Parts: sequence; C-alpha cells; structure tokens
Amino acid sequence: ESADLRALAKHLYDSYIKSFPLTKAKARAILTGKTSPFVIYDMNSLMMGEDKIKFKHITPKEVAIRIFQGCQFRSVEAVQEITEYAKSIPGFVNLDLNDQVTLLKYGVHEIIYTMLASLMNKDGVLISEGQGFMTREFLKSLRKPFGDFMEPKFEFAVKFNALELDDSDLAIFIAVIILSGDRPGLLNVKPIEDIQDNLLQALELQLKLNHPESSQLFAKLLQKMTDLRQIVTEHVQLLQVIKKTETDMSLHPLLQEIY
Amino acid sequence: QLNPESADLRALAKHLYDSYIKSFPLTKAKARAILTGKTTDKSPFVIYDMNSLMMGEDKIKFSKEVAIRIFQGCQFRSVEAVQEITEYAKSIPGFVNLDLNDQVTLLKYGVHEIIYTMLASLMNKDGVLISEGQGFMTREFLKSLRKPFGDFMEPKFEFAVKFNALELDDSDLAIFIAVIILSGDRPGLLNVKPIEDIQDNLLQALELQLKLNHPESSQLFAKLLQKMTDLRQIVTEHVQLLQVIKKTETDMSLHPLLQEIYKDL
Ligand SMILES: CCCOc1ccc(C[C@@H](Cc2ccccc2)C(=O)O)cc1CNC(=O)c1ccc(N2CCCCC2)cc1
Repeated sequence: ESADLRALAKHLYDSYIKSFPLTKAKARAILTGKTSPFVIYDMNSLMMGEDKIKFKHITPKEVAIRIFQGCQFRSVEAVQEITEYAKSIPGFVNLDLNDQVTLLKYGVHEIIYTMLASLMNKDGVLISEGQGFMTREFLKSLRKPFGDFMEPKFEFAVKFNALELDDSDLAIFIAVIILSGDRPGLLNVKPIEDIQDNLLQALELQLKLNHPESSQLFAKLLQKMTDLRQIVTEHVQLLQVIKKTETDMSLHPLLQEIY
Repeated sequence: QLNPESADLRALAKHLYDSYIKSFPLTKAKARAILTGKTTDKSPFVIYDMNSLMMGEDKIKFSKEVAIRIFQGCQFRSVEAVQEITEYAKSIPGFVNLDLNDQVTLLKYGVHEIIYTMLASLMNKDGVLISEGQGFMTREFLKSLRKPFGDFMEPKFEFAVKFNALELDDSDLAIFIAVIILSGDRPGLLNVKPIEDIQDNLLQALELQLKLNHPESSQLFAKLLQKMTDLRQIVTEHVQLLQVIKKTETDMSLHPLLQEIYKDL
C-alpha cells in the first residue's frame, strides 16, 4: 500500500511544477547567486525598476500604497494558480462544490505565505517571476502602517525555511493545507478528512524518504501550521485597519471588485 | 516493538505517565468515570442555575456577585493548575537542566495551552466537572452569565468536544503536554537547540505511544499535533476577552500569577 503513497507524491509534484511557474528550486538559485534580478532597495531603484522592467503589479500615488496594492494584485494572481493546483488533488473535485469553495476561501492565504517563504531569505523577497528582488529593509522602511506589513512574513519565512523543504515536499504539504476539515461552513467533513489523512501519510513517507536525517520533520512541519494561521489572522487585522483608516486606498470601482 | 531505541521511548512514556498521575489529582480516567454516571459514589452535584449554585456551596467543599464569584473560582483553580503543571514539568527529562530563564519562558507560554488541554478531560458537551469532580456546572448556566462573562467558556467547550473526539487517554496526554512545554519557538528563548533536542525525543515517544495505543486510529499523531493550533487560538481569545473584563470590571482583581503569565504574552 506504500505504492499508492509514492504515486500521489509524484502526482502532486508534477502538478505543482505545472501550476506554479516560479518553483523553490529556481527561486533558490536566483537568491543565493548561484544561478540576475533587478534590486529594489529604495525609492529611486523602485522608480527605475518600474521603468526598466514592466512590473505588472505596478500599473497606473504614495509608494507605500502602490506597493501594498501590488502585493494584493499578485495575491489575486496566486489564488488562481492555487485553485488550479487544488483540482489535481485526487478526490478534490468530487467534493460538494460549496465545500470546495469553502476550502479554497480559507486555504489560499495559508498557502500564499507558505509559498512566499520559498521566494524569501532574511534579506528580501523575489517579485514578478524573480525578475526582481525587493529589499526587506526597504519594505520595513515604509511609513506606518505599511512598514510592518511584510515583516511578519519574513520572520515566518526565516523559520519555515530552516526546515529546508523542497518543491516535492511542499506540493504535498500544500495539499494537506487545502484539505482542512476544520474550516467554517463545511457541509461534508468526512471525505475531506479522509483525503487529508491520505495526504498526511503521503507527506510523512515523502519526508522520511527525502530527509532520513532530519528527525521528526513531519511533526515540525505540521507544527508550522500554527505560525501560518497567526500570520493570516494578523494579516487580516492590518488589512481592515488600512480599510478603516487610509483615505488614498480607493481604486477604480471595478478594480476594488476584483479584490 | 523491537530495537533498543523503541525500548528507550517506551521507558520515557512510562516515566512521563507515572509523573503525570503523581502530579494531577484528577485524571481523565477518573473524570470520565464520574461523567458517564456509572457509579453510585462518584456522583457530582449539578449546578445549572442560581438556586443550584446556592445549594452547591453546602454540598461541595469549595465577593457577592454570581458572575464574579464563579470567575474568581476559575482563577483560583487555574492558579492551582499552574502549580501542578509546574511540578509535572520538572519531571520531564532535561527540563530543569535548561537555562533558568528559558525554564520560565517555557512555563509562561505553555501552562495555559496545557490547562485547556486538560480541562477538556473534565468536559463533555453539556458541562464541566469542578472542585475535584464533586460538582458539575452545565454549559448553559455558564452561558447565561452576565456579559461579558456569559461567553468566556463557550470557546473552550467547542475545543473540548472536538479534542475529546480523538479519545486520548492519560498516558497519551502526559507525553502530549510534555511536547507542548518543550516548544523551541516560544518568544524570547535563549537556547533553542537543547529544547528542540528534547522535544524531538518527546515527539518520537508520543508517535510510538499513539501507534501502540491507537493502532486503528490513522494519523492520530498528525491530527493531535494540528490541535496545538486550536490551543494557541483559545489562549489568544481568552487574553483579549480578559482585557475587556478589567475595563468594565475595575472592581475585579486578577491573581498576580495569572497576570504575570499573560503580561507581554
Ligand atoms: C465552571 C467553569 C469554570 O471552569 C474553569 C474555566 C477556566 C479555568 C482556567 C482560567 C481561569 C481564569 C479566568 C479568567 C481570568 C484569569 C484566570 C485560566 O485559564 O486562567 C479553570 C476552570 C476550573 N474551575 C473550577 O474548578 C471551579 C472552582 C470553583 C467555582 N466556583 C466559584 C466559588 C464558589 C463555587 C463555584 C467554579 C469553577
């Protein structure tokens, strides 16, 4: 029965490679130098960044605000990649359509930040297909409340990254996050937990075969789930604060609809 | 079931379960026995309203304001729970050998998550055993308490009903709360290495324990670990729900120990 576990792993991996253009293996090569990305470390470099390379996340205003909005544009984009990926998880599409919607609704944020760590090191984050590298300090230098917008993700990133997981490990971890039976509103919890259970086994073997020397990596990874939700909860808090305050956030009526 | 390594992990499970029974007067096995009302001597007095509360003062061993009285009651029992857990902690191989500051940090962030883990052993969907099992206060009575007290316990009942679904027994919990205490990612830890080394070992013990005790319960280990996020959540809500209390109830004192644990949490 350990055959069906390997098949599911490879399947998730293959699908993950197809759904996500910028993998961790690739991002890592770019980040460590052993491949170069345009570097954004201040206003002028940001400015030139937009002119030189056409960062779609920066279209036609305070910089802190356009950077924040760019983050949302990219997030929206990411949500589609994740949604497509989810469909390849054996059993997902056979679930009640409302539950599928529910799972993605509460799961994409956790996945977003999980995958974002793949593009981050203690010094910055890769943006627009890795074409650029936005400095951690520059982001942390934005005026309140934008300055501490990304920092919480960086702190998580540093920790998550010390586990040294690779694309094949993440593919399965990602699927496990999606099949969470404790999401509010689910109408049929059983099949969801039964699939996650099949995914957890697959993940456990993967980690043991891929990291035989890393003791209890499975437990440690599952524990990171706590850090993820705290990151999402906290993110949701700041998001409303920016909405309750900030008067220069309004976008075209249709754009606001899109997000 | 074979190798010397497994043997070492079973020895650890036994040591931890033994210390657990020695440190906690009311185990889950005892709590369940009282709750399933099977016996004729373990019968608890049920408080489900004012007149009952009124009569419980005479029945069970055990400020004139219903809501606050019950609240001061939980605080005292909570302070006492901190003492039992602190005593259990000392028995965890390696804990007393860590830097003293880290010992404090680990207890500071770990006692509440553990308090609520264990509190579930005393709960079922209708209420919670109190005063060493002599009494039983229903969920509805608690929920009918003046605001903002009327909903301080509800989220703990919700957690308990789900967590109890795992059907863990005391021997499993002893290792699980040990794992909770030895968390290397607690804010402010000085030496994270020695703590992780200890937790990894405890995690191996827990993993084997759950496999030998619940062979038919697939992935119980992972499911139990994911529960640690429900605990964090329960603690956070509580802390915030508490800050609201002291602002509307300037006349309600919070015990110093609890206040120190929550401070800069
Ligand atoms: C009946 C529901 C209460 O159950 C909880 C709930 C929470 C906690 C721990 C809390 C305590 C707390 C709450 C608010 C601010 C600081 C501390 C915690 O986690 O700190 C124990 C307990 C355990 N409580 C008891 O055993 C208990 C004991 C006595 C009591 N009574 C008040 C005195 C007269 C008789 C009735 C009520 C309850």
